[PDB]
Amino acid sequence: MYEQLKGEWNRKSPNLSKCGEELGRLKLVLLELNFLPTTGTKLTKQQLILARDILEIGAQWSILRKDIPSFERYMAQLKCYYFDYKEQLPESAYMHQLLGLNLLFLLSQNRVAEFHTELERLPAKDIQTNVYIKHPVSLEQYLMEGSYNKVFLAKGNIPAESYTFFIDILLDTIRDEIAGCIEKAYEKILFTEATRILFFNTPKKMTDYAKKRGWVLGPNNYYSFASQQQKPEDTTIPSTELAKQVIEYARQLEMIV
Amino acid sequence: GIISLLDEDEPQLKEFALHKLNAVVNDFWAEISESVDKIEVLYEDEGFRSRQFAALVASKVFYHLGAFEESLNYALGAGDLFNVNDNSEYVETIIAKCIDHYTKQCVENADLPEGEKKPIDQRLEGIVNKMFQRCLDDHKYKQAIGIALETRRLDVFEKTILESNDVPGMLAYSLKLCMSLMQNKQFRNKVLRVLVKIYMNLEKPDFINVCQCLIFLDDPQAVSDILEKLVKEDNLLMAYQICFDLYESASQQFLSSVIQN
Amino acid sequence: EPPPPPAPQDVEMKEEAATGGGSTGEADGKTAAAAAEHSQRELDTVTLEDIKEHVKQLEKAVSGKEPRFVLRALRMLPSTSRRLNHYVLYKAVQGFFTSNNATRDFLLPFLEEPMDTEADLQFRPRTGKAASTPLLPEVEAYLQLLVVIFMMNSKRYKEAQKISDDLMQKISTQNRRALDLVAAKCYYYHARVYEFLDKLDVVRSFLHARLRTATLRHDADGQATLLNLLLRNYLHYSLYDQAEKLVSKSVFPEQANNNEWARYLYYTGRIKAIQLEYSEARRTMTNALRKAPQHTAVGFKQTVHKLLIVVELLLGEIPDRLQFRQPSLKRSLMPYFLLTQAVRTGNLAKFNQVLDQFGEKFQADGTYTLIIRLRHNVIKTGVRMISLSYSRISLADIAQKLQLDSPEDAEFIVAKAIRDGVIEASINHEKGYVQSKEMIDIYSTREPQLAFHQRISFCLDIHNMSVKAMRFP
Amino acid sequence: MSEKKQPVDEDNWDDDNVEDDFSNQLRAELEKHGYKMETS
Repeated sequence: MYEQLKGEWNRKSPNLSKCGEELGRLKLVLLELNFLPTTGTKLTKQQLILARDILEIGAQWSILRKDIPSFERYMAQLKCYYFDYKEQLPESAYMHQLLGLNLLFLLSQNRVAEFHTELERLPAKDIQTNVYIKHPVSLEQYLMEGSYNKVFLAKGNIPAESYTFFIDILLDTIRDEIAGCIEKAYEKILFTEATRILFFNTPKKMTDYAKKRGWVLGPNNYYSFASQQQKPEDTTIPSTELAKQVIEYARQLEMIV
Repeated sequence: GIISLLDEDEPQLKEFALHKLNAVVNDFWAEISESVDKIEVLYEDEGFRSRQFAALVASKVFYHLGAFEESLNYALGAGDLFNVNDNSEYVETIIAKCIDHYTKQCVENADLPEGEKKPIDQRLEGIVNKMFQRCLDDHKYKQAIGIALETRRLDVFEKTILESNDVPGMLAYSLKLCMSLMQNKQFRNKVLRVLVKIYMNLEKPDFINVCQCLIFLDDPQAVSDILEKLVKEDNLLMAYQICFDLYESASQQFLSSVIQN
Repeated sequence: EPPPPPAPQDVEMKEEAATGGGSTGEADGKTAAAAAEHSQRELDTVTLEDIKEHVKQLEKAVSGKEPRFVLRALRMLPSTSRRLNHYVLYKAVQGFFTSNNATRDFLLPFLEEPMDTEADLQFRPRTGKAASTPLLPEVEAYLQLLVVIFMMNSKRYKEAQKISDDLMQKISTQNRRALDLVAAKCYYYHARVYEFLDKLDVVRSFLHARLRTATLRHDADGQATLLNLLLRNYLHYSLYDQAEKLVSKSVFPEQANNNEWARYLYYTGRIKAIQLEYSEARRTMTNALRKAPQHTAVGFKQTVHKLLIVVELLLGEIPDRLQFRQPSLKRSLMPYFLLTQAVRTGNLAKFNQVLDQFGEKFQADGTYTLIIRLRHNVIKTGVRMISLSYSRISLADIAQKLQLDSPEDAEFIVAKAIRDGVIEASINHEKGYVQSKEMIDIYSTREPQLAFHQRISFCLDIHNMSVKAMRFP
Repeated sequence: MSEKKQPVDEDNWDDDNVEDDFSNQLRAELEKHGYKMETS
């Protein structure tokens, strides 16, 4: 039963004290039931609900320590607690915003098949409840039709500070796409457009990006020149190799009589 | 899925994890296809106990996929936990493939001068005489002789004719069978002469055996030695019918050469 | 009451006379992996039985075939053909003699009767028919109360037929394939028994185990019948099982029945719809669309087309549905002609009116991944229409004509269009010009001669299909 | 063989092509192009 292991619920981890106790206590769960390939008598599922909530706080300690494979591994565990063959479970306060966090990292990690199985594993309830689903899926719509306009304005609406950690990863997939989508695809842009979109107005970060294009800047300008050289044609090589395809075409004249 | 959990250094989560694996293995066969390298690493850990059961479930999943041959090598390196099971559809398909490997191994090794052979592993040759023990339990003789020619070798072929109540009629049209089938003269005549050995082990002084190998394996001294058995025997049926068999059914050169011997 | 004694005596005897007496010839024609000329014929008459006048559709006297053909279910020396002729003469228990009904009450000892009668002389499709045709043409009673487990017991004696199928006759039965065909349809009756109220928790691991027993060793038609189960029940009951395929994807050696192969390609294209892979999907769903031309006049080809063309709308381009409009489809408004009408427009009020007003029919759609990017497809359709119309256009025209409120939002739209490669534009990032343009050399110098390897590879593969067609007789 | 999931779940029909240009567009066509003479 184990009366309450979370006696310091608001004193989660200033150390690794309850993290070591958490490894021991999750191992006690592993000793006791095993996991959930069991039918259960629903009183051994009460400590499985406790196991859900302490794996939620283990996900919080995994994002506290930044162990992302253990974070997403415990997240896959909690999804298997919602893939748990009995839906008849008690209700936790994080029941949908855990799916929200999973959605946000799952969108940041550039997995779109994971995005559609996120919108397909439990489809019908994602529309109305949990604005931490709708604000991310309409935020995906904002990535679809008008990105680089609502990112900071969406960071301005997360009252539950666990989403800014993953939209920092979304800022990284913003900055690499700046690094692929404001130069070496255009003609020239001046310094103030890079000052607006590339914030903090002169770090070594936008300087890192401007030199990360493989390009040297002038004063108050960013040309996007010296690209798409020679007007390439591939002179006569398909003429050769497609006759080398005509070779096995003659082999297809050969295999039949 | 439930397999990435194994970052702990203690192995008891790995035994709990395989206790989960063999339990819910009936819905998750694709996940180990990403965990193939984890299977390899957990297999190559010696003091870690569950390398063998990893080899078991790796044979299971690669039998689902189609890697039946590394399933075969894993069944070999899956300990006695593999050989303890020989009653399933799984196990009959994989021992079919196993003694398939054994018989291609034996047909390859059988034409090598005195050695330099590929290592015939002990597990795939122990399940040979284990299946012969299953033949003895089933009491069946022709399945036993089928397995006895699967090895293409005299080891358990010697043991089918080492059994009790082996009727020499069935064992004699076994000569007919092996006469019309075996391609090379490398060991068809050796099967012939070991059967005439075991018929000289038969209590009746046999002469259909020497009557056949004398005109196939063409021995000039064996006809002289059964003639010395005639000198001992002093019958008149003894020097008559096998004499006629070689006298109208051997080479023109053969009897006219060997008659002075 | 005089007209319903002649008809089943005719049609049911022409069923089993042909069926049994020709399956005897089919299993004494020592090798036949293709022939099966009464197997598929009896399937053509059992799908017709589901139309027709069942084993007995309680046909107004007693429903007497059920106490008739499973008694003495024993095919001995050919006086048991005279036992079946006694089961012809005894068809007038309904009209001559005392009428005894033994449906749903004594069918369970009748389900025990093919074992209670003597040893099956290696003709299992008669007993497979006796394990399917009693209660599975009683699914059309639609009651499914306490007969769910009865129909399931008929499929348990089908599992006894699987015992006698792949646990008996260990030399090349080759009605193993005919029983694959029968067992497939009764697996869809497992669907019609469990899936009315539960899932097939037997046949989840037994779907995988029936794939196991028909993986390689005796796999013919079983693989994609079970894979249509695998790829059909695993749509409503959830996904990543399609991703469980993706390390063991295996299809037929030779393509099967045309309807079967068509609907299988339809299932995998509908899975690639939610995968949002639009390249393979359009050609495989087109193949599935044209490859199933036979459907009931209530529809079902407009069903397959309805749930087909939604991602084809999501392509960014799609032909007009003026070649698929059906009047009962017009009343059922299944793919919404108004939706693709609004696709051709750059309209937002009527398109979102379709959305909000017709969410009741979006219930039947169930593919709400369409809208969150299909609004994006509307604005991409607008910019595609305009940029395809104009040679050069600026942000001052389109960035406010389609009310994007700003130049730079249309710059991001054109940025994603060039990221899609649709337009060949350029933005003058000095004054606020889209200094758009068009590329050159649309002549046939280099492009069609390279596309002719697709064209002629198509041609030579159809040559080789003609060759393999030539190879069968 | 026909069903397997689905039993559970000249006119203007060719004029529809340019009628897609007639319904969303150009319904007062020579009521503006006919008035191009005197509007300007």
